[PDB]
Amino acid sequence: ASKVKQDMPPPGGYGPIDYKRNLPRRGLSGYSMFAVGIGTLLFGYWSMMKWNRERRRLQIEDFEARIALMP
Amino acid sequence: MFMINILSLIIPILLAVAFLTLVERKVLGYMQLRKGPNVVGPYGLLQPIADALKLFTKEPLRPATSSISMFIIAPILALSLALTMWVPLPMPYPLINMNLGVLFMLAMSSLAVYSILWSGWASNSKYALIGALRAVAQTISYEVTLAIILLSVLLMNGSYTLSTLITTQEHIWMIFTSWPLAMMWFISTLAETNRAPFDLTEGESELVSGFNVEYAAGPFAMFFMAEYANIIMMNAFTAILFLGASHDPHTPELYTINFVLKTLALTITFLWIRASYPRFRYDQLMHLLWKSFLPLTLALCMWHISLPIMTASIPPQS
Ligand SMILES: CCCCCCCC/C=C\CCCCCCCC(=O)O[C@H](COC(=O)CCCCCCC/C=C/CCCCCCCC)COP(=O)(O)OCCN
Repeated sequence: ASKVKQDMPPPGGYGPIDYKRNLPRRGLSGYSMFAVGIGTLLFGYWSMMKWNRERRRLQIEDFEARIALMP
Repeated sequence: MFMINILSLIIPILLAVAFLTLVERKVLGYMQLRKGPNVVGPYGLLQPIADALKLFTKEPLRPATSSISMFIIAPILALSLALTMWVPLPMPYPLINMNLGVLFMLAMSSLAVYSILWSGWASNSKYALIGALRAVAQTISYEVTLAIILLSVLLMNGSYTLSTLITTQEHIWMIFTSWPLAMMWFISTLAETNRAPFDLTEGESELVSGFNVEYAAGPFAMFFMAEYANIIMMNAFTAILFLGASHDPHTPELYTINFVLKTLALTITFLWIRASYPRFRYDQLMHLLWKSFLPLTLALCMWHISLPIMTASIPPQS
C-alpha cells in the first residue's frame, strides 16, 4: 500500500523569483566630474608653467656657454 | 653593429606580436567566461608558434581575376611599414634620432593605408573592394583630427623630437594637462588601427573578411602581423606622448621597464574595448569625427596656442 510519489513543489511553495529590471544609478553628478576635470587641468597648467620657465633659463645658460666658446 | 641593433629591434617586436595574439585570445576568453588557448603548450604558450607554422606551410592562393603585382606587393608594404614605424621611438634611446620624428610617424602611417587599398583593389572581388572603400572613408574621417590633436599636444613640447617628450614630462604627465585631447587621441588611434569598434575594413560580420578576404596562408599572416605590430606601436607612442616615464641617464632600463608596462596597459585596454562594444557604422564614424571631434579639436588647438603665451610658458626649443 504505497502512497503516490511524484515530482511536486514543496509544501507551501517556492521562494519568490525576481524578474524586474535592476539597473542602479552608480555614479556621480555632472558638476562634480567637470569640477575634478578642470581642477586637474589647472594643476597641470601650473606645473608645466614652472617647468617651462626653468627650461627657458637652462636653454639661455646653454646658449651663453656656446657664445663664450664661439670666438 | 647597427645591423645588430636593427635585428634586436625587429625580432623582439615580431615575438611580441605573436604572443599578443595569444594574450588577445585569453583576455577575450576570460572576459567571456571561458579560458581560451590552454592546451597547445602550458597555458597556451606554444599556440602562436603553431599558428605561424600552420600558416606558412599552407598553400597560398593567387586569384584568377587578381592583379598579381599589387596583390603580392601590398602585404610586403604593410609589414615593412609596420616594422619601420618603431625606429624613432625613444625607449629611452631611439634607434634613429630624428628632428621631426612625429612628422615621420604621421607620414608613414598615412602611407600604410595603401596596403589595404591596393590589397582590396587588386583582389578583384566585391567584398575586398567594399573593404578598401571603407578604408578610404576611415582615413578621410580621422586624419585631420589626429594631426591637429598631435599639433596641439606638441605645442607644449616645443619641437617634433620624440626624445624631448621625456624632458617635457619630467615632473608631471602630459595627460594631466591635456586629458580632453588625450581622450580624442585614444579614440583616433582606435580608428587609425582599424580596431573595434572601428574595424570596418575587415568587418567580419558584414563583409566576411573585407579587404583581405582573398588572402591565404603567409600573406594573410603578414597582414595580421602588421596589424598587431601597429597596435603595439600606437600604444607605445601614446604612452610616450601622455604618460612620460622618468629617465635616469645612468639607469635607462628603469625607463624601459616603465615604458613597456605602460604600453602593455594601453594594449590590454585596447583588447578590453574590443570585448565590450558593438561596431560603428562607417558613415557614423565619419560623422562622429567631423561633427564632434573636429570642432572641439579646433577650439582646443586655439586654446593650446593661446595658453603658453597667456602664462609665459613657451617651451625652449627654436
Ligand atoms: C579653463 C579652460 C581649459 C580648457 C577647457 C577644457 C574642458 C573640456 C570639457 C569637455 C571635454 C570632453 C572631451 C571629450 C571629447 C569627445 C566627447 C564627445 O562628445 O563624443 C561623443 C561620442 O564619443 C564617444 O563616445 C566615442 C565612442 C567610442 C568609444 C570607444 C571606447 C571608449 C573609450 C575608452 C576609454 C578611453 C580612455 C582615453 C584615455 C587613454 C589614455 C590616453 C559624441 O557622440 P554622440 O553621443 O553621438 O553626440 C553627438 C551626436 N548628438
